[PDB]
Amino acid sequence: DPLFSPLDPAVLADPYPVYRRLRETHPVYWHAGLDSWLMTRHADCTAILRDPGRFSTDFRKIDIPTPPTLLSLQTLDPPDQTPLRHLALDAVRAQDLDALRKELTLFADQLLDELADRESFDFIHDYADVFTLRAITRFIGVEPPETDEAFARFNEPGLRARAHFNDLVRSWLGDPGPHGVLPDVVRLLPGSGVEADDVLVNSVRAFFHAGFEVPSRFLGNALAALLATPGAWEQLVRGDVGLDTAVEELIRYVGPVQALARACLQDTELGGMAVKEGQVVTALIGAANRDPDQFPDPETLRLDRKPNNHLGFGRGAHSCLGLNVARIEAHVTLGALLRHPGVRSAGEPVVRPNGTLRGLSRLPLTLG
Ligand code: HEM
Repeated sequence: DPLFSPLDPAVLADPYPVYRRLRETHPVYWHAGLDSWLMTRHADCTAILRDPGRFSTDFRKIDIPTPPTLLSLQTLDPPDQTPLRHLALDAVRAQDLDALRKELTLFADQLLDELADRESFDFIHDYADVFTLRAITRFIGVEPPETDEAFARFNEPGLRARAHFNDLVRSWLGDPGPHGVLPDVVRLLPGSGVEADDVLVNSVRAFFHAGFEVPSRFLGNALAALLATPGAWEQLVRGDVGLDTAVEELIRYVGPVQALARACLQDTELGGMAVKEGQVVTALIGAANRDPDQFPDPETLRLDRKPNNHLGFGRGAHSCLGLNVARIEAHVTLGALLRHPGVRSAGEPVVRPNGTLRGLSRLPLTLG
């Protein structure tokens, strides 16, 4: 593609200048390669996410079938999605976030204390993955299987891995632990209007992944951005900016979710362009969060930025249910790293070849 090649190596290295030019010339752009419109402005992406009747997550409505193991909260829209959405909302909000912050603070400190002895380690493998996997298993209230403690099978073999995970989920539902999102789901299911069928099981799988790979990649993106921005780490070290506001700026700046796809169900004009029923639109929210029309000086990392109405947690009917867990994870991680002021890069990052959910596979670091 002449404008946007998401898996081009030079593009993966830094997509944001490519997003900017695309936004500047064709903010609503038809991409033949991806068979989708590409919206790079905050206003357009917000509209895409706030009208399920016009832009749907259920691609069956444009006659694309859903693999049965993928029909879930994520791939349904109201009214189909609604009982599940509310059940998940209810089980999440029943959790004690103060207790979660307390135990994650201890875990982050002991992780980095052990990694302080190294002179160079991969922040991704040794902290981001370990920390987020601990958080999501404790939050859901399940134990890692001894034969696959890293859940490595679950990152046809894909069909077999989904069926194995579904087997695990059903055993959890049948014998829930003493706390967490899943035991509260079990408690709340009678009278929720949700059936304990395959859609529920698939939804637990989707919840796990939403609460694992996504925050893990954010934590790596965020630290990489701080290390690569002159003065940004030292600003945190000095207490010059608050962590809450810094975390929201880091989500805006390098939040992992790059693309949210929707199916167009009614003709619509956007940026002058006539999007047609049956076509796919892609809200490039990574680009939208650097849209100058919404954020002044958007390509500059401003840890004190206020206001900051970023799209990093989505909008509307499918907005992120774990966003306050994500914020606790980031806040805890930064405070824990800040106990080791000499943190510095220790080699080059390498980017995962992923244009949809952006992250690093390696982030060489030392704590000093
Ligand atoms: C920095 C971390 C995170 C970011 C940036 C993030 C971002 C997002 C975004 C953009 C969406 C919208 C998806 C869409 O519109 O199709 C979403 C949905 C969702 N997120 Fe998060 N998320 C994060 C962490 C988490 C965590 C930790 C959990 C669970 C503990 C979680 C649970 C969910 C769920 C269940 C949904 C689906 C909601 C639905 O489809 O109705 N997320 N997330």
